[PDB]
Amino acid sequence: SIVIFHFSWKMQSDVWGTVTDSGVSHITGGNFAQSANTINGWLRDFLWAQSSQVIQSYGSALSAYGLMFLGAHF
Amino acid sequence: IWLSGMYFHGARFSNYEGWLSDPTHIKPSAQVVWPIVGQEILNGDVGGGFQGIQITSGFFQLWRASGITSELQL
Amino acid sequence: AHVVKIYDTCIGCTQCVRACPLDVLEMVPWDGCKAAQMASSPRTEDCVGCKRCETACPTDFLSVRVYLGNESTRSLGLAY
Amino acid sequence: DIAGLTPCSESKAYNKLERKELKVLDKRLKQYEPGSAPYLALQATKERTENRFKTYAKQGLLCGNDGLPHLISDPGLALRFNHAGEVFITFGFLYVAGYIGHVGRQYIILSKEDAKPTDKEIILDVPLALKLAFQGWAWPLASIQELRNGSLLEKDENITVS
Amino acid sequence: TKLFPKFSQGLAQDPSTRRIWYGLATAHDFESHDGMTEENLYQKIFASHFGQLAIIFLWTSGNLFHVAWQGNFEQWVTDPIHVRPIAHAIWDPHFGQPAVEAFTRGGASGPVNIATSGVYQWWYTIGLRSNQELYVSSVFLALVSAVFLFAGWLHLQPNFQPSLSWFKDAESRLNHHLAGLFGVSSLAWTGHLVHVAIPESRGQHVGWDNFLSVLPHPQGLTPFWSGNWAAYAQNPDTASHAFGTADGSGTAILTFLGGFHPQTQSLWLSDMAHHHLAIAVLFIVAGHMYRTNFGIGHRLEAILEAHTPPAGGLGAGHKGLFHTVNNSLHFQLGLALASVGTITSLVAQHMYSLPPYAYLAVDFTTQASLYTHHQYIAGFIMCGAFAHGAIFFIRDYDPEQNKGNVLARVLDHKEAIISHLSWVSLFLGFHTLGLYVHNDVVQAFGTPEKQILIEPVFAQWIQAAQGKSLYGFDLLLASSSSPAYSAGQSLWLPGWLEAINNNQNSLFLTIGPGDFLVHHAIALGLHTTTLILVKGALDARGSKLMPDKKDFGYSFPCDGPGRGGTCDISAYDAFYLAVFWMLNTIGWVTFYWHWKHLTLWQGNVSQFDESSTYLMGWLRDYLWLNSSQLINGYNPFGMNSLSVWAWTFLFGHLVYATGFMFLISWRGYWQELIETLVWAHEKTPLANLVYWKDKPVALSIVQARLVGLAHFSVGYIFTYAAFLIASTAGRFG
Amino acid sequence: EIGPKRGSLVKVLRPESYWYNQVGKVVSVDQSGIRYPVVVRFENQNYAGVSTNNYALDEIEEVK
Amino acid sequence: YIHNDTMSALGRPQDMFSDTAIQLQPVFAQWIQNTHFTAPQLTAPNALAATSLTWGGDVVAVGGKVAMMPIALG
Amino acid sequence: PWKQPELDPDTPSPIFGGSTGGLLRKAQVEEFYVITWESPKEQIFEMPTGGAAIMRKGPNLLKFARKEQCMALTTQLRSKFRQTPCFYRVYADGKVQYLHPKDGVYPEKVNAGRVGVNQNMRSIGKNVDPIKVKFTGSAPFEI
Ligand code: CLA
Ligand code: CLA
Ligand code: CLA
Ligand code: CLA
Ligand code: CLA
Ligand SMILES: CC1=C(/C=C/C(C)=C/C=C/C(C)=C/C=C/C=C(C)/C=C/C=C(C)/C=C/C2=C(C)CCCC2(C)C)C(C)(C)CCC1
Ligand SMILES: CC1=C(C/C=C(\C)CCC[C@H](C)CCC[C@H](C)CCCC(C)C)C(=O)c2ccccc2C1=O
Ligand SMILES: CCCCCCCCCCCCCCCCCC=O
Ligand code: SF4
Ligand code: SF4
Ligand code: SF4
Ligand SMILES: [Ca+2]
Repeated sequence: SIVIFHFSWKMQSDVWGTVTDSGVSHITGGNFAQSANTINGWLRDFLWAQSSQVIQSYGSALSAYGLMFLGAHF
Repeated sequence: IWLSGMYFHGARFSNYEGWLSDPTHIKPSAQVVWPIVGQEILNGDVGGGFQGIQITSGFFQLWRASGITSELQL
Repeated sequence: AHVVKIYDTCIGCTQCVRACPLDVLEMVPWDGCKAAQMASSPRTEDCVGCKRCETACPTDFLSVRVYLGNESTRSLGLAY
Repeated sequence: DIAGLTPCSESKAYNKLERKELKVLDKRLKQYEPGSAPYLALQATKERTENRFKTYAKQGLLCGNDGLPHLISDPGLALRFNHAGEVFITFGFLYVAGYIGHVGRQYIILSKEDAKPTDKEIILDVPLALKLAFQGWAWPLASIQELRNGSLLEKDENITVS
Repeated sequence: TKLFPKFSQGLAQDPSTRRIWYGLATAHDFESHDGMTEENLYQKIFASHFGQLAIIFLWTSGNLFHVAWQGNFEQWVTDPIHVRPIAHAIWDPHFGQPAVEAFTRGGASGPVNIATSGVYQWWYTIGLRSNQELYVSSVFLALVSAVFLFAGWLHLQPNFQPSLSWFKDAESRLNHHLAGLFGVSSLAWTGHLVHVAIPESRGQHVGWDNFLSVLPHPQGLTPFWSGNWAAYAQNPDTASHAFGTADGSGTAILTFLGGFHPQTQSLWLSDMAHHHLAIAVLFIVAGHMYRTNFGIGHRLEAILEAHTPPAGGLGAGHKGLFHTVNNSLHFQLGLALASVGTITSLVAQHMYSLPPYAYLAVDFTTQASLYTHHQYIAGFIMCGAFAHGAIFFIRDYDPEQNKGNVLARVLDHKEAIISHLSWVSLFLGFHTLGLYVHNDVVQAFGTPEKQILIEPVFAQWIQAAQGKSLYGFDLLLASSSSPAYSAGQSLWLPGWLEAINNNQNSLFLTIGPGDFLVHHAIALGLHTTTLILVKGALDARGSKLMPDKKDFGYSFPCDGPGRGGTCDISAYDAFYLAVFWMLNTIGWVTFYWHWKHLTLWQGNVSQFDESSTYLMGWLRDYLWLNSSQLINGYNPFGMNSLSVWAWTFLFGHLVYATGFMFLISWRGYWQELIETLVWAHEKTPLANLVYWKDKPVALSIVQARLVGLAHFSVGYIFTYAAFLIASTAGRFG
Repeated sequence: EIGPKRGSLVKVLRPESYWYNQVGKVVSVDQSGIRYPVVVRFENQNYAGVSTNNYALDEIEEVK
Repeated sequence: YIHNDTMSALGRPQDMFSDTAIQLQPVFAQWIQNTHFTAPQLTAPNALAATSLTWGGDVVAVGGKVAMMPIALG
Repeated sequence: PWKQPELDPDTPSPIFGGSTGGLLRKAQVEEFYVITWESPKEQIFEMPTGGAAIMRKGPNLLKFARKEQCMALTTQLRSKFRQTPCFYRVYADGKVQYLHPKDGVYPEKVNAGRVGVNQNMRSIGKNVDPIKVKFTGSAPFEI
């Protein structure tokens, strides 16, 4: 679980994103180096900062992921 | 049997032909849900005049790598 | 150590003496069953408490009981 | 108009919500051709939404302060007004539940009167189960007639430690 | 042979670490100590009681001292709405530059922490107004604590130790506890309310230097000895009346006004005096019921023997119950814990609805912390009551003494009782979970109208029967022609109706379809915890899988892996399993309370009412939305006052996760691991010089369950306390 | 001769047995003066797995 | 991690294991990344470039989105 | 047996490489056990402390730290090679104690030469309750 968490956050904060004429902008704010040193950084900038899509997923096309999210917790 | 099922689903219930002409704008999809209790919302608009469950298996990219144009080959 | 007891509802099948892995129980002669033998436990200080005798007991309820108590170096199974 | 609620026929929140859903579904109609399969699917979903709102309303169902229909469950309070249908008809579940219980109890008693009733549990006796399933339509009559005769319980033949 | 477990030679002769751990576990089980008689047992209990009283008074004395030294009590009295209470000062050499700058709040010169105990409002309400009165009262409480400690030692001496019959005397104990401890103390409290609390609330300073020269009422006892008792309720305090000065004050003392105070939002101080006075008269007149050494009174044994219905409804009735209760200590302990655990919850339910302290409804963190604290305390005490009932059934229940009575009669159908509890729990669980999942799926398919919403027509009917005219039920106390409305129409009904009709306080909050499901969830948790505890108490002395369980004690590991396996078969194990359900039930009731008040305090009462039906709405609008400021205590851009709460919020998570280790992993794996470490330390150079005095061994099975439960409960408590105080303190006052 | 008829179903009266108030078939009754000579056999197995046990003469009652 | 948590909570961000404060750099992996990047010039002459763009310096992007960008280690 | 065979030294111990699980500081400070048996041929057995060892012909003697290890090796030799072993308990001072078989026949036989101990002539379930044995230090089963 820690291995896949490290992969997802590192890719989203240092590789993936979109390139424009004035540089490349990552998916997140590029906060892998300044927020991974603390445990509160993970719980705040990874699990809480992300998962907002899973949380606000009701009524959308990916509505089954919120149901799968709550169901998996049970 | 599972591999044949994935090929048959990509042949009949997918949008591989639409994704083949626009791989950078249409999202992959190879599963359509029947409208029983609600459930129309899951059939998300994936683009290309088709609506279904967006798949993340990479079967379309694999079918692109070894030449496969129509659905008759699938 | 632990306290082992053998009640009179014993049938003398000699299964607890075979299941004991520390040579605690024995079979003494008796005159109250068909086999004319009843179990006993002279080496109670060597009881470890694995309760294999209770699983080997076939009568209902068990004729042998292992009541756990104080622990010593022998009853704790320590090899150091 | 009881418990401080109001009929779904005269609530602004009910109509506001109806228009909200009809609008979010209509926003997806512009992304497709006016005569294809996604267009037909979206049109069918819109018709079902309009029918459901009409069906949910004008049927005595009432909502409260948010347009969501509320349900009255007290008998008497649901009988003095036209609200008996929403939840007081518990007899449907009671009928199906008693049907299941009577069929299972009849299969357990009849199968026990046979040598070794165990393998009859892992390997069902399908002609006996199908016959017992279609014979329990009048289950409350059999339950009241099996209670007065004392053939429903046991006196004192139970594995107890009390 | 060591000498640390002085009370047990068996553990004293243990050559392992098990002697140390167990030496701290059975230290209070006086009933199973080496060479202990009934008289010695009762005398030891009488001493430990005094020790507990001494530490309680010392703790409250220390609280008064700390608030008088660092708290801004004098600054809080002049402005009880804007300023925040101060608990104590913070001295930490580990603090940095920004921690010292950010921890200074409440108008202080150094770093301090705001108090959530709510003692400032309590002291300001009872009459304490200076920073010196807390000082002198703190030294007085320390003095009375010292006296209790001396009294406990005094009674542990020859020619001063009480006998066994003195302990086994219920008539005089009940007479003195109902007359002196419950009645005289209440009479003294209403005397303080009428002599100090009432004049201090009207600006008239009354202290030890002038209370003998200021009369509480103008009439001055003249009506108490005359047929004019209503003179003490002539002019009550008007609406436009400040709680600090005499602007709009009155001269009445024993009034009867329903509702609250217009400025402090608390009950009238001239009503609590009347309340405590009526309670004092009732308790004093009730304390002369039993027969002491006189020619009047009642006999408890005679009442119990006379209470037996004819036609064999209960068989022997209550015959032998007097000797069963008086001869046993766990029965009395279970009854006392049940009563205390019930009234603790009663205190929690009445303090939030009817605030008794001035400016308590304004303090939002104090109310939440006080409610959560009292509810968790009540849950733990309620679990202890059933635990001691199981201990009673195993240790001191002789079946030959009370044959055929109600105690032996309820034991005959324990299977019926346990089975019906199982049915109720299964019903509530299946249906509450099904309704929640149905509303959740229907809400997830983009259709909220489809979700099932049940209006609580029974609790709404009760609220309409008590005065709330929002639902529309034309019933008594809400009508104008009912006999209950005309009765009391001139006594307390206008103030009570004015307080219950307002939608801003917490007195009888407006319920809806979202409270129905949560109330059913609360019912499910209560019936399940009761099922586990009642089953562990009734099946404590035997079962069909193990009939001689009563001969094995109360807390044993198992009875081997035979007969299918007997893991967690003792009553201790049953209580252990019930602690988790108690924690879950209290967590559900506190989540409900905090969310309803969290949505009422911010004027967004329509948020919870429409978003509390589905569990995703609970997880999003309650756990995810209210946790935005808590986790932002310390980020790479600095820190703030909430950082300490943010730290303990994660500290609780770590304690919880460590408890899961002792709960999942069992002793045998760890025993082999410890053996390998022993070989390592013995065959290693330069470290083999030292050696352990006691052989290292793994924790026992029962000990592992206890440590895991302690880690689980500590994490569960610390995490929620951090989130509650941070989420409330972070966005409110 | 002293015990019940061999092959007759009886009821167990031992209050601490797994077959209390149950019905078991008597397989044999010993005639040597032992404490528990009536040996019975039950259709349902106990928690240990056995299906037969021997009871005394006083803890054996006729079925219903 | 717990030390960085306590150092950030106590208001002392200069005493934590981070890139700004007291650091720990993975010099072995940084050297291997450099070796793989400059490897097709001396120890792989027939190879056109590095076997991957994980340690390179040329970010590739298809459709505006980043495909494989160089990865840095801290 | 007919006489307690006194344990004697200078017995050929089995060939075995150095193991790791055995004879710690307790085997010297407190006590340890020793098992002797007679082998009729040359075989390879499994020690209850690690790998496998061979069986030297003639007498055989092994030393262990726990009685359970000697009992485990005893049952292994009795059920896999049909032998008749016997073990002793050596105390710290050097006092040898015969341990198995004490009567010398086997512990699962009768032999009519041993008196029963720790037996209750009552059946389990007829024991009195915890309340009756209060402050008596004794227990229902002990009574
Ligand atoms: C008008 C005739 C009358 C009636 C109706 C009663 C009625 C009663 N008498 Mg009384 N009595 C009468 C005449 C009468 N008496 C006369 C003429 C005399 C002689 C003077 C007495 C003398 C007498 C004595 C001395 C006593 C009674 C008692 C009682 C009460 C209990 C009787 C009983 O068997 O318990 C009920 C039978 C049971 C089997 C109890 C059932 C328990 C249930 C099933 C538990 C279910 C709980 C479950 C969790 C519920 C869920 C609800 C949820 C909210 C939790 C009962 C209400 C006894 C009493 O005072 O008790 C209060 C008592 O000791 N009577
Ligand atoms: C048809 C068989 C049958 C019948 C008549 C009953 C009847 C009863 N059960 Mg029960 N039960 C059953 C099967 C059955 N059960 C099975 C298979 C299980 C294991 C999952 C349980 C587990 C169970 C528990 C844990 C409890 C009960 C309880 C009860 C009593 C309360 C009412 C209730 O509905 O509880 C609920 C019943 C269930 C949740 C079981 C539902 C599962 C289905 C209906 C069983 C499938 C039966 C099968 C289709 C029959 C075969 C048909 C045949 C033609 C082949 C009641 C007398 C409660 C009690 O103690 O008494 C007060 C209780 O706590 N039951
Ligand atoms: C009238 C004489 C008298 C008085 C005043 C007392 C007083 C006391 N006895 Mg005693 N006793 C007496 C006679 C008396 N006894 C006699 C004559 C006998 C012999 C027959 C005994 C035998 C006896 C024994 C054996 C024991 C006591 C004990 C105690 C102490 C009880 C513990 C306690 O403080 O709880 C305080 C109780 C209250 C304050 C009232 C109850 C509180 C309820 C729950 C309501 C809460 C009030 C309110 C809501 C909260 C407001 C506070 C909040 C604002 C902070 C107490 C100080 C126990 C002891 O040793 O000390 C612990 C004990 O073991 N007594
Ligand atoms: C009026 C209150 C009261 C009293 C007088 C007793 C008295 C007794 N209890 Mg009891 N009990 C109570 C309430 C009470 N209990 C409650 C509320 C519960 C529910 C939690 C229990 C549950 C309970 C059980 C399950 C058992 C007893 C047992 C006993 C008996 C001996 C064990 C003992 O006390 O040694 C002292 C025990 C200890 C010193 C252990 C202390 C470790 C605590 C629990 C952990 C502290 C948490 C943590 C470290 C806090 C630090 C946080 C950190 C961040 C700083 C004894 C007669 C035992 C018994 O009957 O004997 C077999 C038994 O097994 N009690
Ligand atoms: C135990 C909790 C629970 C309950 C009470 C409900 C209840 C309901 N759900 Mg729900 N649901 C649940 C759990 C639950 N659900 C869970 C856990 C999930 C997630 C898997 C869902 C997911 C879900 C979805 C997706 C939907 C529902 C829907 C519904 C509604 C369907 C009504 C219906 O089935 O038509 C009628 C069914 C019948 C008539 C069955 C016929 C049975 C026989 C043939 C007839 C009975 C005999 C008859 C009455 C004659 C008897 C005579 C008598 C008078 C004597 C209903 C109010 C649907 C809805 O419309 O929402 C409102 C729907 O969309 N549910
Ligand atoms: C195990 C056991 C035990 C314990 C037990 C317990 C724990 C119990 C409990 C319980 C509980 C915890 C209970 C509770 C209760 C309460 C109640 C039951 C109540 C009441 C009342 C009423 C009836 C009321 C009424 C009213 C009024 C008067 C006013 C207002 C209105 C109303 C209606 C509300 C012991 C030790 C003994 C031993 C035996 C066994
Ligand atoms: C790790 C582990 C051990 C080993 C744990 C040990 C040996 C604990 C001792 C390690 C140190 C000494 C603990 C530190 C002690 C505390 C910090 C303070 C305790 C002091 C209080 C009594 C005041 C077990 O013995 C065990 C037993 C049964 C199930 C699971 C487990 C288990 O998981
Ligand atoms: C599982 C038993 C059947 C196995 C053989 C399946 C034969 C299927 C052959 C392909 C059938 C395709 C039919 C598609 C019809 C619609 C064409 C439009 O795309
Ligand atoms: S518990 Fe184990 S060591 Fe003790 S007598 Fe039974 S089998 Fe032997
Ligand atoms: S196993 Fe039980 S019945 Fe058999 S000899 Fe041992 S104690 Fe007796
Ligand atoms: S608690 Fe441990 S020893 Fe006891 S039965 Fe369970 S697994 Fe076996
Ligand atoms: Ca003052």
